[PDB]
Amino acid sequence: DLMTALQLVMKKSSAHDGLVKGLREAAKAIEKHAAQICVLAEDCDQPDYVKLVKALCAEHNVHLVTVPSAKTLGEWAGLCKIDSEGKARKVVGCSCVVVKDYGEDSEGLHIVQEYVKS
Amino acid sequence: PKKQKHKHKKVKLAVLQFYKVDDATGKVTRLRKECPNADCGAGTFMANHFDRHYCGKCGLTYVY
Amino acid sequence: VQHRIRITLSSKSVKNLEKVCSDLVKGAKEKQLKVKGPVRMPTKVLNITTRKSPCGEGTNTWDRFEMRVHKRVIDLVSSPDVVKQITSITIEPGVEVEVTISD
Amino acid sequence: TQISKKKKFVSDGVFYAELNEMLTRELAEDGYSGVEVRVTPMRTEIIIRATRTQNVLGEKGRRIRELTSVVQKRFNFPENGVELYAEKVVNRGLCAIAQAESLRYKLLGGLAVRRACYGVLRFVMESGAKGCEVIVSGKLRAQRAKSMKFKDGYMISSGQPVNEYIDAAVRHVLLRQGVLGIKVKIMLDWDPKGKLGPTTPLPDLVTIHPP
Amino acid sequence: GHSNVWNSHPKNYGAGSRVCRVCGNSHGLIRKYGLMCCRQCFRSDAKDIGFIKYR
Amino acid sequence: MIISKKNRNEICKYLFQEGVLYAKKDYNLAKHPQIDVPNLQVIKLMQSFKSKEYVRETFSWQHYYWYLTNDGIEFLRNFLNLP
Ligand SMILES: [Mg+2]
Ligand SMILES: [Zn+2]
Ligand SMILES: [Zn+2]
Repeated sequence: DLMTALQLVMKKSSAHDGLVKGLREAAKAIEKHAAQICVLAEDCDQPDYVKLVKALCAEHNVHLVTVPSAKTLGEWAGLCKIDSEGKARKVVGCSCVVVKDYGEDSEGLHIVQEYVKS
Repeated sequence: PKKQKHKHKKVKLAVLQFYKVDDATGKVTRLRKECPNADCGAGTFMANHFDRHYCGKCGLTYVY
Repeated sequence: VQHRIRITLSSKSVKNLEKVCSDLVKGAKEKQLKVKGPVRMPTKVLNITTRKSPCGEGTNTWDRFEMRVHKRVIDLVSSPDVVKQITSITIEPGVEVEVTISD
Repeated sequence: TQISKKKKFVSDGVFYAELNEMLTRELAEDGYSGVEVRVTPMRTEIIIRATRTQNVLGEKGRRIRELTSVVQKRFNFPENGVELYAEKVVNRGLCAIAQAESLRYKLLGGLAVRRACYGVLRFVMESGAKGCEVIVSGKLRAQRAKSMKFKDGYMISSGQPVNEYIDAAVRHVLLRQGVLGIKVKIMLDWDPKGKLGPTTPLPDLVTIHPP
Repeated sequence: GHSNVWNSHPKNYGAGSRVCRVCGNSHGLIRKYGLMCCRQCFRSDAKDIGFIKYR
Repeated sequence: MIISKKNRNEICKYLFQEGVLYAKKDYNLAKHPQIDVPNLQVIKLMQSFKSKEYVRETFSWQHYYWYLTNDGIEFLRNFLNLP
């Protein structure tokens, strides 16, 4: 009902557009004062990656959600083809999905917004 | 021979190669100027070359 | 009535244009409006002459195509109301009726 | 804004010639016979004559509205300044375009040409034409091309009454071996009411009232 | 800059600027009265356009 | 081909709004008469939406005429994020 189940709000955000995926863009999505959430994937090897993104998110004030399995981070962020119902997706691995603008369908967003508050 | 085509120079994680958030604390420390052009945002880094500050999104330049 | 109305009629056919003109001048003469017309302008002869062959072989034979535009002018003295009430009957296809108010 | 009376009648002619071409290519398998442009003061009403007047209309008139909007934007009419109707061709047998297209589809399917051309002739003569003629030219059976004429009845060929009494069409069949040509010439009968055919009798025809 | 060297030659005039409105061929083009048809295409559509042969 | 998301959504919104599209064979018009996209991008994107059955195409007198199909009204309403 929270955290993991809140991939749906980001489904709606991807539908309505607003997922600024990837670090190169993540940063830009931040400094452009348009970042709202910043799911991350601890699977990333390069420590400077996580240090730098946390530094940028600390510079502004938006949010940081951690989630494991960067492959699943690619899955949630649309970094894949829907394929069949079983979804044999050749998934691309993501490590930052800035929800610039954010899906405006609300719902779980409010609940994750609570987790966002804390 | 066949004139070859320009291939995009590929630098692994250039965004990581951009800011200097280190020494603990919390210092983003950009290492390349952000182009002044208004449309060009603040995450738009003006590349520096052996003698020029060039913005990729537009053309604003500065030599030294 | 008061103003001066020039109805210009153009067409590619003589019979349709003439019967429309007859309808207009008959309606004008029923409502007791004075009518000057129909006045037949000189007929315009649009002519195209081209080599019938789709290529450049054979006797150079030429077909002459013609489009004949017939112009009729009717000059009433009246108010706009009766003019659009008259020029509201079934104007036959191809006839271009055009009403212009003069002083 | 001021357009000459010459430029205007040439523009109406070109617009008619282009509309009919796009309708011929679009409403091909709907039995499109012809289009009757009618420029009324409020709107330029456009009447479409076809045989499948439920195929051109479409589901709840979707196709006809699509065509009406395409004509409005393409030809630059004022919005709601054009309305495409779709009427019924009264006598399909007496129309050379309808029979040309019918013989086109009767050959695209695969039917033998000698049996479809005589069928077209049959239908035309039962419809009431004074005479009908069909020509099939192309690689019918062999590699060398030949032309098979299918004539039955009375047909004039020369003089002015031809462009009053002869309803003719020319259509291609795009076959596997190449292009097949179809010339259908339907000779109409003199209709005093001017519906089935010409209202003017043939010039050489003389009638003596019986004493 | 490839967009400034693609179609960069002026098409203000010339035969390679006007095309048949029915086929796009640029030869034997009848510009009279604004027809903008080629000779062959006008000969085919002349009846529809409204040109009648009397002489 | 490479068509920005702005232009693509631009031609896809107009098609769903009207259900029809047209263009002249002119690969250098630099601006479609209605959509603020040049004729090349409209023509190429309409050819794609047609190889996918998302439209019907008829070419007549140097002009293209495209008509959205029932599969097109599905794919556009899915793509445009809204009905
Ligand atoms: Mg003679
Ligand atoms: Zn810039
Ligand atoms: Zn041509």
